[PDB]
Amino acid sequence: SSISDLKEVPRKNITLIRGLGHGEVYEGQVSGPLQVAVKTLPEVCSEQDELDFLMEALIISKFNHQNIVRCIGVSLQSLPRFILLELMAGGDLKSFLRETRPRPSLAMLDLLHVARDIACGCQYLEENHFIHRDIAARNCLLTCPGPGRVAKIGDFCAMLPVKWMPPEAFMEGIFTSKTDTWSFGVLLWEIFSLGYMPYPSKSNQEVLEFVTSGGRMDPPKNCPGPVYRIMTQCWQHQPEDRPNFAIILERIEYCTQDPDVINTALPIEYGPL
Ligand SMILES: COc1cc2nccc(Oc3ccc4oc(Nc5ccc(Cl)cc5)nc4c3)c2cc1OC
Repeated sequence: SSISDLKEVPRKNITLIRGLGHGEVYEGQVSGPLQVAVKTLPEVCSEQDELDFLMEALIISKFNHQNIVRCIGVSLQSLPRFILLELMAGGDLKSFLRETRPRPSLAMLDLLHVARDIACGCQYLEENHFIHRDIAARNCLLTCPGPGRVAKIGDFCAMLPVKWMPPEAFMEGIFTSKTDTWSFGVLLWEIFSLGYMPYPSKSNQEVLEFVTSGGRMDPPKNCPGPVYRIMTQCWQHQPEDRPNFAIILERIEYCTQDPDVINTALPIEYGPL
């Protein structure tokens, strides 16, 4: 991947409309009128921050897949520097699951399609030997809120997302393609719980101890068995025993053909608790 590959958009053509993410993220506009999301590099930054920014642009730009957020161009010759991505109007998946919970909206088939979309994106990353390292609902994005939505993969010690990591990751600092399989399991759980925090009432240390000694989340409310089985297969203790993403995709697709899965009602939350 050469800088030659990055499409430089002259700064005059770029307009920031509103902020999106608390570098920073904005919705913007490119005139030749194109709708984009913009990632900025802070003007005050390291020499290594500059390398990272370039590197992210280089890596995102070489990916060509329907379920990975596309880099549409860059603006690196003006300050502050921009990486331009396709605007995903539906927002992040976690917010979406939370805002669209049924009240007295979403069916199983809708959740399964998001799951398939992300599994399909993860398979492509595995095929190109890229380790994401933070597959999670907060990092997935939707093209729109409606029935035709497509989910895509993005990316925005007591810092590590322990609740999404396999034991060898947080104990041993080992990352491989089977890392993202574990994280995908936890994502599945986030999807089928309709956006709850994993390990509901546990702290990071409690999760570490719980998971290192064989503990696993219970299925989300009304979660069908075959979907839970995919989760528990993603959470096999040893990396070798976890399925790759071709197998996961196949299993999600078979779930999607099972009437007993797709006819299952989602739980409805009673406001007064
Ligand atoms: C409508 O709201 C949003 C739309 C968005 N549309 C496109 C992109 C958004 O956020 C980002 C911002 C920066 C990003 O950098 C990356 N990089 C990336 C993408 C894929 C892979 Cl596999 C690795 C890195 N994804 C990003 C996603 C968006 C964020 C939004 O709200 C926070």
